Amino acid sequence: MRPARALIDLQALRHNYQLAREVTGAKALAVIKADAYGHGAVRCAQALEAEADGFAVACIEEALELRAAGIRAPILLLEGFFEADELPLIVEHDFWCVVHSLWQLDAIEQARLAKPIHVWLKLDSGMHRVGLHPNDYKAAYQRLQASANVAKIVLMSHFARADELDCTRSVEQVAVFLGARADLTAEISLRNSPAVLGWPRVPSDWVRPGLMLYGSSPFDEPQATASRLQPVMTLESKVICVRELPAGEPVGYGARFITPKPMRIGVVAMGYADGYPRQAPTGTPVFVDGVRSQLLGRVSMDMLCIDLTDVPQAGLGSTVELWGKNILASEVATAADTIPYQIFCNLKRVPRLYSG
Amino acid sequence: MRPARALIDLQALRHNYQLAREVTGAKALAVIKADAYGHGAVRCAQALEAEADGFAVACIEEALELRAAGIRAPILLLEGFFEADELPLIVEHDFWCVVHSLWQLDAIEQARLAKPIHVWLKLDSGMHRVGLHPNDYKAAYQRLQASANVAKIVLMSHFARADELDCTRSVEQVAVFLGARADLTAEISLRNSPAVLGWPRVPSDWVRPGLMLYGSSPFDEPQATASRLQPVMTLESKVICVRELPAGEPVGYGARFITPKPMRIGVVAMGYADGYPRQAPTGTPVFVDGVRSQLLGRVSMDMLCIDLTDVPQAGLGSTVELWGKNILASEVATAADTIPYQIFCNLKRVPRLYSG
Repeated sequence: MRPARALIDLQALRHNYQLAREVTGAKALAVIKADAYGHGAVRCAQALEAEADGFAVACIEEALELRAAGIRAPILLLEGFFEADELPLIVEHDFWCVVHSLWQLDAIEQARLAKPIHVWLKLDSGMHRVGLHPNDYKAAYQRLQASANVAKIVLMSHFARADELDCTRSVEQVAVFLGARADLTAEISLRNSPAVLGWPRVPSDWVRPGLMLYGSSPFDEPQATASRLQPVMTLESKVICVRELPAGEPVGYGARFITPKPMRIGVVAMGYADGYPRQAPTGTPVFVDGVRSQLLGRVSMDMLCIDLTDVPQAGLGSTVELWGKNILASEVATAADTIPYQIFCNLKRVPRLYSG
Repeated sequence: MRPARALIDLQALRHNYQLAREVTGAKALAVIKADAYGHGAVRCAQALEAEADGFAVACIEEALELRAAGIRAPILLLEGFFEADELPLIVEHDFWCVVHSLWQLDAIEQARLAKPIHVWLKLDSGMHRVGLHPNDYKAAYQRLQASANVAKIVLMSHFARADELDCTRSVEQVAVFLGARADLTAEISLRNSPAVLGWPRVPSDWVRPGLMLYGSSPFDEPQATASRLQPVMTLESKVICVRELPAGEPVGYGARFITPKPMRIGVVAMGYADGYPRQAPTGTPVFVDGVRSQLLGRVSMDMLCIDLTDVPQAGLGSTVELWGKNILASEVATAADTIPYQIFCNLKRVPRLYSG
């Protein structure tokens, strides 16, 4: 079979979740939207359910997938319902719902539900993605409170620049949130991965760590707390072809890499269709047989090319790590001029193996 | 439900494949590796099988998927077998197998097969990915010919820079291939999408179109033959949130976009996890309600942001095309500094609706 495989360390996943609770002292919703950032929502949720406060996903179809797999922990719909006739399913399956716009408020206020539902009322505090205007926040709360279709209200917002520790925008957003909510008595939720790890003074009854759980740091700089994270995914494959080339030879599509010296070349069973970034330039690090090497030339759809010149006893059948505990995903992401979030989600075709 | 959907035009797929034969006058293997470039390997193959010469995939598992669905047209394993014990499966399901290295030749020569198999002997003619050295080509052919495990031999190779019409590398590769094969009597295969559309005097008994079938052009420049292509995939969603903002307001993560004037902002249910490139900068075109607009700020995992300032009667529930017949995938790919190949493959989560 194709040697390409993604290894998922579930024990590390459990360790990173506990870290979020330990450092913050609050309840934590494990954010597992987009198939748990390509790690597998179903298997990840089963691993955490026994000791987790709940989960958070992007849409109802992701949440339904968890119920069908026997997950009965609380699940939050981070974007809420997209269509009004999703509500009966929300009640049936007891999903926690986010309200980020006044039109969503109108739909709940007008419909007649069999049982009351939890509403996580989202404020736009400076990011300008989804969320209400501060001026409407109090009025929207009082409408939900006097609805009889809502059982509990949680106040939430999201940070635009929490990964930038020098930036004071996070403090500005907190001031906006506190000012907009002050007077109202309810639980609050503000913190994501960066805010959990590096913003200890930010209040949160509920924290929402995503990237954290998967063992990747959201900062450009080193962070004491983020250094304790354990990488979950190990993407690996094997060398299927070895070639010796003289100096001045073009390698791959577009001839974007020409051999500057006589080199030994290896072809790996891994491509951009599997989730490995095509944006990764020549020099991007592997990792083959316990030695750090480099990527060479264009990444093809199913194949990529690495250097084997300085690694004498590596060849056919040698294991190559694309990212994991040895090559951090953040290194590959930063080289391809992107964030680890994306390259995790891009994971495809390869079988996920679970252990720990 | 989440309004995000990918529409697959199977009629256009049939049209694009017929175009490959029509322009080339030869048999065409429909390259449907990577789940048919994200379009769906099974559904595409079914729609083509009746009138297609054969199919090509990256690995045995992609081929086994087709046999399980009932596709019994010829299937070529473009990279051949990765492990020696894949051979009994190859014989059982009658897969055509590529031999790109001598270790694969040793594996077939030593094994005892129930029935003889077709070998597509691949030459490295200058790309330096996978393939034999020109010196070993004639020798490897004779070992396959006198094996009794081999029924038919096709000689193949692949172009590195065929998308560059000004470049003469394709002519050099044909000269190397012809020189290494001359004397030997067998069917040949060389041409991919760019070579089919823009390299008329290149020989091929079998052509291998990939990107072509999905309605996207492999060229930067406009090409007469490539203009006849019909886009297959339409990726679309709806506006879920509408916001009015004054000048000097940051939008999205990292504040990578600040409002230069008072604007009207729209949030679309589509993110980088779905397959949309995060590399797409501010200015990247939609397409909302028949009018061309632009992407604003960073793309989130599940959400992206568009401009609604100049589009007066667009708002909540407005259909947004990310790419398709109105916005070519090449326009988005060239803006995100990549090729249409990658963004097609990145397609995830969204349901694919098959019509035409």
